[PDB]
Amino acid sequence: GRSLKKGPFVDDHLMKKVEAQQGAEKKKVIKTWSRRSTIFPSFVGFTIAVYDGRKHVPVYIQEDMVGHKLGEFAPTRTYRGH
Amino acid sequence: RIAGVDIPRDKRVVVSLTYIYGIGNTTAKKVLANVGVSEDVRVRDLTNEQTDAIRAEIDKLKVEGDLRREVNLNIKRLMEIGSYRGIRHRRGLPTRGQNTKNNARTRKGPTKTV
Amino acid sequence: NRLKEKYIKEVTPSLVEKFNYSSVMQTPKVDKIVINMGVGDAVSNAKNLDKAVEELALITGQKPLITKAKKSIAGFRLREGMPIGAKVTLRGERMYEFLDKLVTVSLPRVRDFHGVSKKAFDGRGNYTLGIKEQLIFPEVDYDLVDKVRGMDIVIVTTANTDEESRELLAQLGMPFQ
Amino acid sequence: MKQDIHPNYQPVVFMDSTTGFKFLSGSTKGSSETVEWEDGNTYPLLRVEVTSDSHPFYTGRQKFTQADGRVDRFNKKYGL
RNA sequence: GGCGGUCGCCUCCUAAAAGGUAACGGAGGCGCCCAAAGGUUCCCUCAGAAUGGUUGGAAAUCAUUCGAAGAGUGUAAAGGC
RNA sequence: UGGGCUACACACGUGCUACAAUGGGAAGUACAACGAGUCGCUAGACCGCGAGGUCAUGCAAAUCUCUUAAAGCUUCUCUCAGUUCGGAUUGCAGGCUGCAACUCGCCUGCAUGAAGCCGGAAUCGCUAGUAAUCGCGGAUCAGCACGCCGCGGUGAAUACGUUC
Ligand SMILES: [K+]
Ligand SMILES: [K+]
Ligand SMILES: [K+]
Ligand SMILES: [K+]
Ligand SMILES: [K+]
Ligand SMILES: [K+]
Ligand SMILES: [K+]
Ligand SMILES: [K+]
Ligand SMILES: [Mg+2]
Ligand SMILES: [Mg+2]
Ligand SMILES: [Mg+2]
Ligand SMILES: [Mg+2]
Ligand SMILES: [Mg+2]
Ligand SMILES: [Mg+2]
Ligand SMILES: [Mg+2]
Ligand SMILES: [Mg+2]
Ligand SMILES: [Mg+2]
Repeated sequence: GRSLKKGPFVDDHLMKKVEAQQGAEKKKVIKTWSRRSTIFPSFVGFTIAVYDGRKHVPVYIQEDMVGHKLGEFAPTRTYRGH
Repeated sequence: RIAGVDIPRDKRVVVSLTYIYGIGNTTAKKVLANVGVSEDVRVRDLTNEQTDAIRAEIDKLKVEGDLRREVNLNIKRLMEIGSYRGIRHRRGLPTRGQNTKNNARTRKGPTKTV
Repeated sequence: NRLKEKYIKEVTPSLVEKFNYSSVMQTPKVDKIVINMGVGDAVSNAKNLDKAVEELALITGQKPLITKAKKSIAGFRLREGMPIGAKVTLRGERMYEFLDKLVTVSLPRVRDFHGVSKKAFDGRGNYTLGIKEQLIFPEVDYDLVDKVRGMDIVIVTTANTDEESRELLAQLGMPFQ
Repeated sequence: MKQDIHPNYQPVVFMDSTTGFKFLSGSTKGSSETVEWEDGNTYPLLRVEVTSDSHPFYTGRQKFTQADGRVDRFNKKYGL
């Protein structure tokens, strides 16, 4: 995976939006197109609406999701069976 | 016998240990080198001192039921958080990016020509 | 006799104090233990029951009584009088010896053992324990077994209520959840 | 107790091989090892890997790390 | 009259609280079975339900409690146990 | 900008790897050719189980490097077993390239260890340095092929004949 030296990756525009809200009694949804961004522990408690190609899917970030990309929780293809 | 598994008595120790879930070829060599048991002796020839040394060595590692619960918990987590991988696990499809238009028979099971 | 020794010396004085028993005869005691193996597979092959009975004897040390179907059922392919099921009744010393091994030897060998149920009381102070698989008992030899089978262990006590039976069983040794 | 219908059953001593704990009981099992017991008697000796005095549930003392929280796993891998 | 049905035996209702009592009145059985499903001696008590319990499911075996008969009595019904 | 072209109850084409002992594993030892290279090919040393990393060296090159080729040969081992065969799948941990590898990358370690016991009707290639088998280089290319193009190593069987 991504080299340990490089550290974990998150887009600064997304990281800024979460940082602006950390000290918030009531959080609000963060609309993002950054599927590539890693879920940091600071994301826990937020709902990040992730673009899946056509819409923003609201994903609630539980502490069990840390380390996974935001895109892992916004499937791009719809398949209900043949 | 060693970790609750009757390892093959006729085989050499390096291989007999591999019949333990969580011990592969490389791990078997490591535990024998630590205990000091020659790799070529059939386990039928292992003395109680050698067997107990192996059991002591193996007890350090995570094997058998302990390993199986550990891995199943990992998959359980992927499903619970609703990740893409978890859905792949739950729907019986390849989880590591493999194409499914063809092949994927290991995950899917036998062909349903219908 | 170790568990019986524990019961008469340690358990009895404590239970009298906890429940304020005016006379010692009120103290609940284990009346009997009945191990039952419901073997419906005897229909498909009679020897599965035969091998089941052999293992049941080694676990308890008593030749089991082969129970028979009292009623015919077509769904189970069962005919009245067919020998399906075996049970053993342990009383006195043989009961205490078995209960000791169950508490101290058998239960720890249960795969991923997190204790025995705590709601498994009939409401009258009798506890029944469902053993999922054999090979927890040291007598089974782990290789003779062809089909892994379990058993219903019914501990019958003279306690009038679940609470007293729960306490009695706990102090006698019981890994309740 | 009827004669010649029951399996052979004798007093025996189980040993916890993880700690050497032993107690007196009866069993139908046999072994090639015997030990002396207090009160001046000898009984066959049966080897048990785990007993109630060495099982994690009964003792309560575990031997693993109880897994690693993913938030803790994340912070450890990167020192945050 | 024909067609169909019936033809001997057992149980019930009809049958009017003794018995008997008819109709091409209303319902069912029989032409056996059992070597114990007979005799006797000794012993035993059911069906279901609730609750708990590995495989095990509405329901197969196990335990307790409740349960006067709601079972069973080879074979119809009545009477009986 | 993100997604898709990589979606998967299924059917077919072309491949790759196998189903083992004419083999698998370990150790030791030998022999090519075509090619490519400047911010590229990288010696040597050191660190790491490894993928690789680090300092650093030569070479715009029949001078230096990629590049000590693999089959092979010689010993040891395994002993017919769904196995010490097979390496799919999955868990975990890493390495690289890249602004980024969740959808969609390649590689590494540990663990896991699927089908497969030589394949129905049918069908394909090949007449010798050929088939078979073994590696090696290159184009595209940050990274990424079991494909394609080329290269050498080892190296057979058979053709009576022209009815179909
Ligand atoms: K895919
Ligand atoms: K295909
Ligand atoms: K291919
Ligand atoms: K093919
Ligand atoms: K060899
Ligand atoms: K990718
Ligand atoms: K083939
Ligand atoms: K390339
Ligand atoms: Mg193994
Ligand atoms: Mg792919
Ligand atoms: Mg009258
Ligand atoms: Mg009358
Ligand atoms: Mg009678
Ligand atoms: Mg395409
Ligand atoms: Mg074979
Ligand atoms: Mg030609
Ligand atoms: Mg060639």
